[PDB]
Amino acid sequence: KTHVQLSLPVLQVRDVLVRGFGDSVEEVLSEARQHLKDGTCGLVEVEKGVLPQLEQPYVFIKRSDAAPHGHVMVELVAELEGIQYGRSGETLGVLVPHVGEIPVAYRKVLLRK
Repeated sequence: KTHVQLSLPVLQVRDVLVRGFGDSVEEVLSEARQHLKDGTCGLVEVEKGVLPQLEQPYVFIKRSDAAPHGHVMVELVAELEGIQYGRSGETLGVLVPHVGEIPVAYRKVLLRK
């Protein structure tokens, strides 16, 4: 399927144990997609002071359209030293590995895969 319904655990930035997906734009997008498929991907809502507490390159989920079954359609955009790889809509948050942190909420998305 070109899209997959996911419910992503929303994590507090200070709880996150693994603060990024790797060391290159290509690796972080690769690992993010693998963790999304394996159900091991969390979401941190971007506010003042969040991104400096996480590791670059960043992987964002961005709104790709204006929401089937309650699931917002999203795609992945990576960022490294202020340059983005991909073009999309409003940021829903930054993806991180999930390794058992307790979420505060869930974010239903339809991921362009």
